[PDB]
Amino acid sequence: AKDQGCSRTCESQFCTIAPLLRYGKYCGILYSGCPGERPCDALDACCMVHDHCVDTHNDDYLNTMCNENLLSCIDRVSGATFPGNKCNVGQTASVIRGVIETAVFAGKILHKRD
Ligand SMILES: CCCCCCCC(=O)O
Ligand SMILES: [Ca+2]
Repeated sequence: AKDQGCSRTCESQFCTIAPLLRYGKYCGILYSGCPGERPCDALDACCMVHDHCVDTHNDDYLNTMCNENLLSCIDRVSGATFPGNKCNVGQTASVIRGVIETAVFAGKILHKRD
């Protein structure tokens, strides 16, 4: 279904462990918000856009637009975070940023071949 297997809660788990990170309703691998769910802060909103971008490009998590847009978004994150956020915004963003940089390169390499 569409409204099953998704988050409606602002999480802040494994803040610095990339494969297990869950932040807001959207930030994390194979972790996303239910349709219509407002993101929890600016960083969560960046992830919301990214998750849908991948979804609408044949689940291509190496789509370079999706990933480059995420980096742009991450770099411009500001304002209040959600109450009860056990993570550090800047720290978590840097962890996401590191992984996405690698995704951008991986995407570029595989598309320079085709
Ligand atoms: C730190 C792992 C990277 C998480 C995937 C990118 C953010 C998202 O849109 O969920
Ligand atoms: Ca996600």
